[PDB]
Amino acid sequence: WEQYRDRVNMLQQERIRDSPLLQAAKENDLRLLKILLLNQSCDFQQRGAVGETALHVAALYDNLEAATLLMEAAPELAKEPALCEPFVGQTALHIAVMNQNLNLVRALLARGASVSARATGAAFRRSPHNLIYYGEHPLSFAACVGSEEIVRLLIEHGADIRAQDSLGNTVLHILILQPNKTFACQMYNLLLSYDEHQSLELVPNHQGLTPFKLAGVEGNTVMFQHLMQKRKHVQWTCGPLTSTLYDLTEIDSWGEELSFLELVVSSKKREARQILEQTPVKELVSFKWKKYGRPYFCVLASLYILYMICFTTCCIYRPLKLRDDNRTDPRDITILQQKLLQEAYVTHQDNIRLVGELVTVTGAVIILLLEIPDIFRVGASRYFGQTILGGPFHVIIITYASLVLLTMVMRLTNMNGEVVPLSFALVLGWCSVMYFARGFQMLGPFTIMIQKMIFGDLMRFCWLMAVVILGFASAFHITFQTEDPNNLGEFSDYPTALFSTFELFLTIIDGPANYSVDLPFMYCITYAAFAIIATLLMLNLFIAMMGDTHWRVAQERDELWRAQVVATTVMLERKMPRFLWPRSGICGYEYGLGDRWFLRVENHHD
Amino acid sequence: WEQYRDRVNMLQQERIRDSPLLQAAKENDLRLLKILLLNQSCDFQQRGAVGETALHVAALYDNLEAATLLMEAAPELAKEPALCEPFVGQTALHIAVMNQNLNLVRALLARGASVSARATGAAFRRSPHNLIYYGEHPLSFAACVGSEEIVRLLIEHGADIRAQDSLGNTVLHILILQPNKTFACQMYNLLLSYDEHQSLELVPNHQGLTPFKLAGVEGNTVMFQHLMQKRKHVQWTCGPLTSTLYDLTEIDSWGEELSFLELVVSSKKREARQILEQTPVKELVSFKWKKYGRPYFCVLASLYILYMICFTTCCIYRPLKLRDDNRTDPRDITILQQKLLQEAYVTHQDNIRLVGELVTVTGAVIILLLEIPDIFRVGASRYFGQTILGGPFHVIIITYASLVLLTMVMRLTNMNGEVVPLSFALVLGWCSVMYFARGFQMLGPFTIMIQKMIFGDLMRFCWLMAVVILGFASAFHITFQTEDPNNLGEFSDYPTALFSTFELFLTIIDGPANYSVDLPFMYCITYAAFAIIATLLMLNLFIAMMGDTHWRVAQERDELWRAQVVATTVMLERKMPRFLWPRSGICGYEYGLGDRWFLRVENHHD
Repeated sequence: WEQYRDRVNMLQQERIRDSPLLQAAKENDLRLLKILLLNQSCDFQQRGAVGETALHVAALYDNLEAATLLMEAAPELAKEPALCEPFVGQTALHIAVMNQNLNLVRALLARGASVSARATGAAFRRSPHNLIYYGEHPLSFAACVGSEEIVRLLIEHGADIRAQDSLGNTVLHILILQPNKTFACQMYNLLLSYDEHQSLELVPNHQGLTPFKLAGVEGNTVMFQHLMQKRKHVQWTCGPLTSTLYDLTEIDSWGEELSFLELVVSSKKREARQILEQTPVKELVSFKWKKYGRPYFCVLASLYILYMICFTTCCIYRPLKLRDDNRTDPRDITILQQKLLQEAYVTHQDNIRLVGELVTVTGAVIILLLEIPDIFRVGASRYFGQTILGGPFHVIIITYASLVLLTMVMRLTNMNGEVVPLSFALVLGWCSVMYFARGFQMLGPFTIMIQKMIFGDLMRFCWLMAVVILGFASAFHITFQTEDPNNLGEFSDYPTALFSTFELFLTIIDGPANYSVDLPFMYCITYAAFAIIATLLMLNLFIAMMGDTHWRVAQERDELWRAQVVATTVMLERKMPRFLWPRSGICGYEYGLGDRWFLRVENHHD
Repeated sequence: WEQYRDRVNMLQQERIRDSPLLQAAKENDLRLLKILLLNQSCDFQQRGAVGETALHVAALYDNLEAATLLMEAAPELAKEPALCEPFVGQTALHIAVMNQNLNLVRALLARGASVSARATGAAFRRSPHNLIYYGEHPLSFAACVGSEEIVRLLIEHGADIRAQDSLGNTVLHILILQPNKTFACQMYNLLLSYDEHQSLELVPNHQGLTPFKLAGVEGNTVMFQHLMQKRKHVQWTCGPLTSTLYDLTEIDSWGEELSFLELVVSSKKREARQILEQTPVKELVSFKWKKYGRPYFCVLASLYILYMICFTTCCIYRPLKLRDDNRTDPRDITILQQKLLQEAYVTHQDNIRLVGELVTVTGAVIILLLEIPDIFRVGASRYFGQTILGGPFHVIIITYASLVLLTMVMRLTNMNGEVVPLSFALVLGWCSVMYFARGFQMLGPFTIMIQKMIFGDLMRFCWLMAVVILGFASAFHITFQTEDPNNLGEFSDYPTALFSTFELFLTIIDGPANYSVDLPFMYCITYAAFAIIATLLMLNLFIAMMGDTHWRVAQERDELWRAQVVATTVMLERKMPRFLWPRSGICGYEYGLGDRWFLRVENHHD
């Protein structure tokens, strides 16, 4: 990890400090260099802790004249890379390119340094431990460091551009995998200017992503619009408004299994949703949502509401009979019990319940047929953790389907206790109707606001709350176990004391007071303390901290609902059949444009 | 719609691409133009998909020399417009004017192009599908695009300014129907500078609106104050304060049926209320509200409060008698029932109730006589949807009058059940007293703030709330239908379970707890879940989201109450008689100013 890298760095600094030739290369001592290179017994192949040569130290500290004296002493040090674990293929050319001095790169290419040297060390891998990802080839280093003359010299001296490093990235991918600066689009245009004699824009990496798809995934927009200038054609500019034509070949992705918009909306990066407001993409998903997405989403919302009404109606008319066993017991109220399966289906109302229960089971199966495959098609942590694709609603729909299948199992085999899976399933499936609230502007941001407070402030409230419930429940059970439970039974034993002080933490039930008896005085004292520190502060500070959170994350939920309606549109196609979803855009084969689909917009500027 | 316009645009691009003369006119190929126009067999009358000539393509891509070679080949193409549906009357002069090149307009007016060419196509209509509304005549195009030399050349070569297009708009209306730029007032002054030989400022469009009234409706203020510089006269400027005199002929609109201020306050545009703060209008409506509006509004508020007190007093002393039928039933409490009409009016207190009920019916009739006509005079969606004119208060006053007329019907005919219209009417008519709260500064913005939360955050809360009521009501009825209903009857059957968990969603009633019996444990578990996710988050997140909404829309309600007091002042005149409302302003006939009414203000500058 980082301590190993620190140990490697102090070891290589110690190895440069110990060796006099490496010390003279580091400190640019010219007279000591003439003494050392004049002596023929000096080892020209001295290596550091990482196997670095003297040119690596001479280029690391940007010593031009020490490096040129080293090539005069030993040209064959130019071919030699490093040989240890954090720097497996690092040459002096990588360091000379990365330090941005042109004359040293001219010095190494004058003596024939390797231009296709794949620096496959662990320091150059795309890792969170490494600060930057500059690729492995010196062409990728020169493209990422932002020197046009160095990359022009490298292409003039070789540097085959179609070179894939570890993770399969070419130089356009690694230029996209950068913090956005001024010269990144200029370097992209310069590297595609040298593409002239399957192009550079169509080769994928090891994830199967084109540079257009990688720019869609990683969330950069200034590279995305620079890419889309080259894929657009301005039709006319009559007056203030102009009509222009965008190509949706690499945006819609009709024929491919993995599409561009699905890679955008199912991304861990926050900025990828900012691609959904870009100048082809916003009106493409707006057309796809207003004509096709919202009516089909309303149809499936109405069908899910009717199915939930059917399951509720089958729940309420449950087969119950009189209790054959006698009670003969105070504190025991049970007058009805579950029917066995033999007399559960004997009447016409029981037959209506049977066909409704078969409808409920058929609905559970058709839930499980179209939702179990994309547990496995996309990642399961990606499927459940994303609030854009509807993760928590997916896991409670899966839980509801499993619970009603367990209800089927406990109905087919005579097992008492159908109350508890019907209770969990009938809470969860009805609370899963809020998944269909994302298709409406008034209901969507409120629903993801409720999700952001379930996964946010309510967890940190309920931890300290449950601390307060445990302490005051225990104190209330101490103060009331010397007491008659028939006069005040809120704290009769410890589970109902826990549940009771959880009940009056929120002030749902009243304070326990009986004025016909004499309560203990320290019930009054620790209940006054419970009134002060628990239901006066915490129940009001929860409202305050929600009000403080709401204005901060209101812009985030307002920009995330418009990202999750795109995920709803992307989900709705490829699952509904293709005859219900015609291909979006204008077909260019009818107008002789060469089998491409286009989208046309008017924009009114000035 | 937009797909038809896209199909038309790709069709005309295909037609320009296929035809070689149109292709050479588009790409300015001069040598191919000399080849084509040198050949006499080439069709000079070639038309595109929209019937566009070669001059339309030559002016669309701003090709001057291609256009002049086309007039050298064919002058008669200058007279020819288009002939299809989206461009019915578009000539090359409209495109040449809209592209803002003067020499091409000089070229077409050198060969005698039609200056009064009415471009009556669907692309030039004022529609939400079209991005801009530049009118139909080339004079309107030159006025809206902002070229003084082009509109001067058009007036020098004809261009009768009193020309009305579809919707009846002249060039001043279409200049007003613009986003506000710098040169709009300059173009207005230039076009009224050419009005010298019923003027341009007095001609109406097809809605009956003058350009002053259209500027009042559409919400532009920089055009409005530029209009009011020409209708004002500065009396004196002694010292820092100056006294000036504004003319209220076109502002007050005494003689006309539709007035200016009513068109301002009953407008769909948001910016029209910003005309109510302008330098004649604010002090005009302030004088009209402070001297006449507020005392008459307080008189009608006191009369409505006394009428509501009379209806309440007639409600409370309702004729009730002892029940002739015996109860003989547990769970049935009814000891009084409605009297029949024969013994309802027999005593002196019944006679006082009879004259009070006649006062109530007379009040309902005089509500319906002055409120049913302006359901139809203005639009009904305009009357009910506007929060400025008092829409929801109008619909609940109409509902209260209909319900008390239904009470009169169900009293005159012996029909049991006067409870249902008296309950709805006595809620609604008392809640309609807040319509008179708009006349006070302390109560007005609060009243429209309550309206903004009725139509705002409470709908989106109550949808997901009713989802929670349905799910937890159904789960509570599962957990308590195996139970004795005499021990805990909140969830005895499904309607009272729905009403009960709606009652303790809000924590009005206590939690159902009986410590002398053993409640089910899954009642405790799903009630702990109902305590966590429904009355701890939602009832606190609702206060949080009102606190987030309030500071955002506080400026909007503060600027909208001062717009709705103007609508109250406009409503109060024309309904109260003319002897109670003298004409506002200073009469110029007494001082010999020529039968106009004026308003005088001092303003203190520097």
